[PDB]
Amino acid sequence: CGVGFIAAIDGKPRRSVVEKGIEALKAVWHRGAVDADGKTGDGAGIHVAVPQKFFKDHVKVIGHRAPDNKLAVGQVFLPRI
Amino acid sequence: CGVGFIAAIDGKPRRSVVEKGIEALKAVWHRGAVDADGKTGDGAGIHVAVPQKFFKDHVKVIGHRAPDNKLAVGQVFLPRISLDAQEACRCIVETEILAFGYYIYGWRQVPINVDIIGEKANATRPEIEQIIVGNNKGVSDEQFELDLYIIRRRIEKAVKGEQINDFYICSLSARSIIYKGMFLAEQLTTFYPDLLDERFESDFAIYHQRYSTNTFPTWPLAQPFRMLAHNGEINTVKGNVNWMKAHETRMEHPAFGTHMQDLKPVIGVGLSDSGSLDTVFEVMVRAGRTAPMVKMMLVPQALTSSQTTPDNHKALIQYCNSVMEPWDGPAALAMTDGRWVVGGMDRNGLRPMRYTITTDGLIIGGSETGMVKIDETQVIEKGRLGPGEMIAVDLQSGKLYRDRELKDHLATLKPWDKWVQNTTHLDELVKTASLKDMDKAELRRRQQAFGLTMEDMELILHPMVEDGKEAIGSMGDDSPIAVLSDKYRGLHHFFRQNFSQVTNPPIDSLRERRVMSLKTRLGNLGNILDEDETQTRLLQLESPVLTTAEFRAMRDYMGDTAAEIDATFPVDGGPEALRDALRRIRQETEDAVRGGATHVILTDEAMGPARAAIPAILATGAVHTHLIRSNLRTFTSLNVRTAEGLDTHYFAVLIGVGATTVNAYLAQEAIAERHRRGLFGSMPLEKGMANYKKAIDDGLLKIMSKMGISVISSYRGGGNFEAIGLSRALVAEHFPAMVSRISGIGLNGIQKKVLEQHATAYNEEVVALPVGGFYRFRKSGDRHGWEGGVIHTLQQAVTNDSYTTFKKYSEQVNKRPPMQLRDLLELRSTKAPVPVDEVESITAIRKRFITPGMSMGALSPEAHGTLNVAMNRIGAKSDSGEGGEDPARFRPDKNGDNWNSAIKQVASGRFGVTAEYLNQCRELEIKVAQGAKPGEGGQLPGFKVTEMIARLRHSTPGVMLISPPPHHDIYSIEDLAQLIYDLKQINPDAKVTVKLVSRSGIGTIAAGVAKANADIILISGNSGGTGASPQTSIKFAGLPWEMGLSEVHQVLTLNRLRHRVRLRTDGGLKTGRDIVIAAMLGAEEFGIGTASLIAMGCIMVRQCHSNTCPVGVCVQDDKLRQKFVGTPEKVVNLFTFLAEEVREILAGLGFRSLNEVIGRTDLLHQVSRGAEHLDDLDLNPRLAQVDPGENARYCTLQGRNEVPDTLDARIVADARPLFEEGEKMQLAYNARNTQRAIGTRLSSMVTRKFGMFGLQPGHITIRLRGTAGQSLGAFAVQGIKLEVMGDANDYVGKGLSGGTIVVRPTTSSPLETNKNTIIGNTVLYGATAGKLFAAGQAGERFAVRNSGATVVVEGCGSNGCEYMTGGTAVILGRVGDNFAAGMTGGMAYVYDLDDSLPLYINDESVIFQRIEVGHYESQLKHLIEEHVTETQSRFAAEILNDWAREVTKFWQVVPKEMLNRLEVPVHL
Ligand SMILES: Cc1cc2nc3c(=O)[nH]c(=O)nc-3n(C[C@H](O)[C@H](O)[C@H](O)COP(=O)(O)O)c2cc1C
Ligand code: F3S
Repeated sequence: CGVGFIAAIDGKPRRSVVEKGIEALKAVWHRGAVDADGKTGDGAGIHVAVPQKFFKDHVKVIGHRAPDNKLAVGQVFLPRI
Repeated sequence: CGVGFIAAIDGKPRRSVVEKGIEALKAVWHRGAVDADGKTGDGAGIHVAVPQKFFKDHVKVIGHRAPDNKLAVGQVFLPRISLDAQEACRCIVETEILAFGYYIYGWRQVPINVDIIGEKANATRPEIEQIIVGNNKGVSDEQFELDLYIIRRRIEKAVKGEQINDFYICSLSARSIIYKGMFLAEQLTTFYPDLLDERFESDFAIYHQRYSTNTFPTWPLAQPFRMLAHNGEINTVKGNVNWMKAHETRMEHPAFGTHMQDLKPVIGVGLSDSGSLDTVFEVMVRAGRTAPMVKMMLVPQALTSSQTTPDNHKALIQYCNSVMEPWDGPAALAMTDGRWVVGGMDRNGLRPMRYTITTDGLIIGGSETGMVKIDETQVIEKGRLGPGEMIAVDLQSGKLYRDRELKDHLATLKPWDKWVQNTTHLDELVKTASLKDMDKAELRRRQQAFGLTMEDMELILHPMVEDGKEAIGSMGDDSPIAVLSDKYRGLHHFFRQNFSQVTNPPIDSLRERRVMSLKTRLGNLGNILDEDETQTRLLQLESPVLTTAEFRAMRDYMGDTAAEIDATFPVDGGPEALRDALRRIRQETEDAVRGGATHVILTDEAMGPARAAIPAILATGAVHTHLIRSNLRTFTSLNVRTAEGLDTHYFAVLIGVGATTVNAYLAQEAIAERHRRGLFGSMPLEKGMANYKKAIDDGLLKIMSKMGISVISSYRGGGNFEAIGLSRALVAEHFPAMVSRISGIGLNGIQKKVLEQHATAYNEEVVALPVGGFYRFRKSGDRHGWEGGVIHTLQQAVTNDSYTTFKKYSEQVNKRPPMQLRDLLELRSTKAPVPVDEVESITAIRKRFITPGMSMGALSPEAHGTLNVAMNRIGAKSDSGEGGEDPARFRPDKNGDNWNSAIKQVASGRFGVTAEYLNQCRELEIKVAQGAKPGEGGQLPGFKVTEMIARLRHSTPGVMLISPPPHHDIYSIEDLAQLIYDLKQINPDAKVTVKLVSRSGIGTIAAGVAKANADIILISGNSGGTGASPQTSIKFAGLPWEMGLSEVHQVLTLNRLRHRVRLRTDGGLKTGRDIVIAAMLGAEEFGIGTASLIAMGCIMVRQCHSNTCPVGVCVQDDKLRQKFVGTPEKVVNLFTFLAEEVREILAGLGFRSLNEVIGRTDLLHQVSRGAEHLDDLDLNPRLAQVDPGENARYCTLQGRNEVPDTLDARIVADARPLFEEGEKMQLAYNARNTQRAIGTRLSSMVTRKFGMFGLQPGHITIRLRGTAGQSLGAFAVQGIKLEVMGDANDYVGKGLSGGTIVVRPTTSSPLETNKNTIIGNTVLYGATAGKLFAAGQAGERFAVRNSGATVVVEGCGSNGCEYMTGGTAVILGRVGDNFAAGMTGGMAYVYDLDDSLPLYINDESVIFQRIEVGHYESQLKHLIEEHVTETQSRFAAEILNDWAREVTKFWQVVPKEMLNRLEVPVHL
């Protein structure tokens, strides 16, 4: 249980912000309820900006020519059974 | 799986009815799917009347005073995981019931016992509660029932308004109650203990035990429903749902009133077909009609133009067909109103039903006969339910109506001869109208505009007008898929035809043409809940295809009431001419239909040098879906005129989209143009057009029957096709509900391609059409897979054993541009390479490949033996084919080359099945469908069958043999499980593998056949070869094997079953890279297929269907066979090189064994051509990987699966002296319907010990008391005798070989011998030799596919002796309909009594005459004498004593082929 946020005052993206976010999420195990199964949890989440370089590399490997302006990514949860 | 119903004729409620119902439900577990857990079931349910006394005592002990009128009880399933949602549901139902005035008495929690629930079911078990309502308004019962129905619909709508999940009102009424659940059938009375009180009395009881097609349960999907209990499935469910959405807009009846406007969405969502059928049934019943009327309206009888049905019945059937489209499919319906109880069958009568009348005024019916216990001294009469028949019980008056009595009762309500008299058939209208044009330049120009070839056009257009038969191909297709092409391809090259494999059977067309109709109607739509002579005033056409003169006749009949819309777009427009063209045509047709035009006509005569014609498919699709989504379709009809339609598939896809009458105006013009130049000989234009129309109609009927539909009106607009190569958005907007698992070209691609084609057409002065390279190879374009240089290089590399040449070959193969999906998949590993000696050995990989079966009737015995010897030597498993095999190959030769086959096939014809043949094998095979033709089966021309084949299949020489398409013993998955049981019984060592065909929706069938104890699934592609098959089924049927393989793998690892069976693919396998990709996708074994053929002498001449192969692999002549040049070492070298290339690839990847790669998808990637600009085929639906779990992706337990034991073991444990001395033996037992396949194992034992004809007849004999089970005495080798006292179930005598079966009613029973059904359906399916003596009637398709057996039966059913080939069948009494349909050889006798036989028998290839020669008289005399000596039947003795008088009544049925081949002259 808890929230948290990390921001760059100047405004230049970097790996340190995401790394510190993961590090912070790695140390909130004592507030939340403890399960004896050692597997189940309550649900967690992280929220960051879109790494355009990764997706541009992906679509380039697919075959398309990466467009010069910003891309968009949409995450969906569909049925599985 | 099974239905059943008990009812009391007098109408007095009692407890014995529920007692018998539960006693019946205790005895069904031997049919349904068993689970290794033991607590999980598929689904069970019971339906009884309401115990008023129980609920009255309940409300009394609660504190209220009981009323005098009836008391309604309603059962509900509420959510369980939550509690607040329960409160919302309670307040919803309460605020909706109290809105009418009825006073609530209270709720009640149903006491249950959860412990007998499995694990997967207890996870999703909802709360079960009951509500008690009283009728304090003092209203009649009918208003009470109608008000409760309205309440239920309103409650369902309201709770759907809040999106609450898992809320289901099982049944809310005051006449009946329903107890259904996901438990087994044996624990029902221990799940709901309320059913054990002596107060639950009723007068009727229905029960159902369903069969699952997956593992996950869902309680609201349990049978029975509120008014129905269906057994089987329904083919035409989509078309019927669409037509119901069409009828929804103009249906009214004063019985409901204002609340009518509330009941618009009559068919919900998420229900199976049975649920939709049930809700429409209930709607049509509540309006006022009785139960038999609506049953006749929903699934009518086949209207045949014969003299069997009276005239009033014919008018009634015509009215029923006119008011509403049918619901075709296998159905054994048992429905109940509050007053009637009806039990009936579907049109074809696939799934059986049998009933029994007691002396206690009690009727008991169901699927099997030995369900409930009844002493033999109380039965009065036993019967059955044939095609379309029914049986009714009237509970108010309390009477029993059989088929004809109920039909006469129904034919006396309204003047049915005065209503349908007001229709007209557009035949005389044409005769009196027609009695009252283009040059070659524009003809060639407008043919080139659509890209028609010239030779490949006359390759298929000429054989229609010349004879009246569609073209016949000779080899599987290798052309690229539609989207992967580069030239022009019409839309009809994209839509692939559907078909049914296992769930339901196809319908044979060349033998059952009397049940399939083609009438089309113009002006029948309207209010369905009304009943007046105004609805039946319409036009009735005999076929949806229309010529030119007939189209003009229909038009100037309609005159001004119609409208005309052009179907062209300006070529000079921008990149969005097609889009706004479609928008314009939709707006115009909507405005026109609003204006009052009741007939829309689509035409493209406006094509010229500046306007391009839209492909008709998209146009009619958009218009039809628009009229549907605007509530207008029931107003008008849709008519199309095309300038492209040439083949049957085009008309098929055009009608399936939703048009009513298709018109082809350019094809007839071209036929006339070719006629006026004198190419037909002396045939006038009239005979030519007649032959053309006949061929088109027959092709359409074949396309319809390919999936099991008997009526065209239920196929229009159903859209039974899959679009491979189209964008999901387009096919979802401008088309009905269809699937496209991968994307494809949209509006841009089609526009660009058609514009380029039009530019090529009208910019240049054309002279002649291109020669075309679609079917046969050419040099213009459309590159194929097999080319000359490729074949030459492969033959060189195999005959020289040079690995470098073989590598050059493989490089030449995998160099061509992308032609199949697997070309677009590039495989990339991540780890480091491994030296090549480190991967597994070569033998361990060569033992994985197999050679698929190819019928002996197709290829010469030389090549067959060559393949056998090669596969046996290399250490792999070969195949046999559908032609059986020659016995002389069942012994190892002197050189050490075993000429045997490692896998035997059980085709649909049983052309070589035998007890001596089923045990000389390793793993059996069941053929459901082949890759080339899904619903036709192997076809052999007339002259290919020499005397060798005629002795292998016992068939008559020089007669065309076509295998019956549907497996006459597989009408549902249950029968397939039963057949697998028999095949595992007869061979105690072999496995059983099913052969499937890749298509959409194969996942559920895969789950089913995995549950059905199968061991190896064989997914086949669409590019598989053939021996002889039509071109239409080759070109546009099936799907690539990769799609189906991945789909089966995912759906099979999702239900936690992949670790139990092996997956094996084939179809278009040439290199090693394809083998590696198939192994990555989920395969474990591989079938090489046709490659070996070309490495053995095949050079792709494509003339196998003519008996003139140059090299001589497919020929049954002496000369051409002598040119065979195949060598057994070639195949060995080929397999060795394949294995070596696979080794090289695997060592390059960085892996050590195929067992480390199966089921991996992180090794593939998609690459496509961006410069081609086609909409990128998103193959992510395929590469998707399911989580493995704890079981390995490829793992497979050792040894075959396990199967329960029958009585046979307890027989051989007793007959131990027989297997050591060979002594005569006689045993006795009691037989229950739980036992299955009595005697197959003992037959296997006596076969392995003595063969087939080693023992004298009657060596070991068994007597049975009671009712045997399915397949009594299957494959009884000569030496076994079985005598049963009682009744047999069905499939009796299947595969009999030399044995002897005898059935006789017990001496205590007072039944009459020749007025009762004693054996079920499809008796003696595929027998070979032996005898069968019965005393009683028989079921449908009696003695089908018989060759050599002798049978004597008192009566028969419909379609008796269908496709018989040899033997003798004596029948005493009435025969069914269509008797002796497709008979080839043998001889039959029939004891007629009223000369009514000519009105029943089919006189295509048989003739009926009288007996004149003393020889046949003596033969029949001896047969009947032996029969009466065997079964002690009094009726046969009464016949024999009056021999001199009764000899003249007998008719003799003789084929038209033995007129000159018989040793005895049949005619004086
Ligand atoms: C000439 C020929 C005859 C065939 N006969 C049969 C047959 O009788 N039964 C069957 O199940 N499959 C038959 N097949 C199909 C093969 O068993 C196999 O499924 C198919 O050829 C594999 O696809 P492929 O063309 O890429 O080799 C035949 C194929 C050919 C080419
Ligand atoms: S095309 Fe067919 S007829 Fe023989 S030579 Fe090849 S298998």
